[PDB]
Amino acid sequence: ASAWPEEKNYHQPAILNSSALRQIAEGTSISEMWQNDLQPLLIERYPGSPGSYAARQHIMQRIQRLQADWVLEIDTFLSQTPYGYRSFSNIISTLNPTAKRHLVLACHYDSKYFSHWNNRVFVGATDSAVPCAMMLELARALDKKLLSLKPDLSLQLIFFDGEEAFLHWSPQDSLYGSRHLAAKMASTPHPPGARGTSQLHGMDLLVLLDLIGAPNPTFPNFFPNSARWFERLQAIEHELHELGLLKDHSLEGRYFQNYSYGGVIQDDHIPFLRRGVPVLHLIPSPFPEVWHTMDDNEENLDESTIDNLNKILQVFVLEYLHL
Ligand SMILES: CCCOc1ccc([C@H]2CNC(=O)N2c2ccc3nc[nH]c3c2)cc1
Ligand SMILES: [Zn+2]
Repeated sequence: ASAWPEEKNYHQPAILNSSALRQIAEGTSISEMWQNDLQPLLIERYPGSPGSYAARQHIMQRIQRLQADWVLEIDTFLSQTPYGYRSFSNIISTLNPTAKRHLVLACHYDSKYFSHWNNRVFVGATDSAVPCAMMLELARALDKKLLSLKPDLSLQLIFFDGEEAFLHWSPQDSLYGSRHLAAKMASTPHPPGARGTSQLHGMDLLVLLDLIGAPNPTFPNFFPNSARWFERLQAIEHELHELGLLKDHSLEGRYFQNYSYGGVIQDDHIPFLRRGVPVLHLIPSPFPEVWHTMDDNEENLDESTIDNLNKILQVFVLEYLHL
């Protein structure tokens, strides 16, 4: 008779009021993040290397520094890769982890393995230090409000290893992080003791971010069972714009677009979604014109965009959590 799983089909947004946003637009400050959240991620960081680890620590410190009561839990494993077994580790960052329901956020901190062509390295700027670093200034910004969390539903933050693939994408050499977890998180009952429900059973919603940081992104509305949460993201945008809180932004050149399209882009939402969770996959289509090049660097980013895309995702969740 598990009622409380049923609670994400229908759950509505706590829509904020005119000058509620007008703070959130000033609670969030991009540069800090860009100096402090971001640039310590812009190093090679494929798995088994030191740039992993280093990426792993800098993420956690910036989830420990916070007043909110995060519990950071690690998921280390070994998993045959085309270079033989190796050691992976998802980050997790749940508020209130016996809370039955979690809005989830997500994004692979690893980064593809690219030969130092022309002596140059691949750091993953759009792909995806921006999502991770987007997923820190949330926390920080919403520190002040998340502290009130100490409708059984909070937040949680994940960070994936080996989304990418060492050599050639495939179902045995891609999304190593997700695949392993989404496994587990279907086997780890939840809350602790629940005899017919698994943590997934509480995963309200998998907002995935990925390939973020370049101008003029284009986010399709991939799914029918998460439109109403896609739409939510357009709306917020619509008016934020018409109030004056965005930066180099035009109605025509909006980000989300309620134009469903061709088809699927498989990413780390998948193993969960191939198990029956709502995703809110936030992946532009077209990708950036740099996607997997030694030009995915920091320059080829756009401040004004992520700043704008920063504001939207913090608002969305607030409304969501009802805070
Ligand atoms: C303009 C760039 C378009 O190129 C594409 C790149 C990736 C994909 C998707 C679609 N199916 C996949 O498996 N893709 C893929 C490949 C590698 C990735 N690394 C991170 N995300 C990836 C997605 C499609 C077009
Ligand atoms: Zn990639």
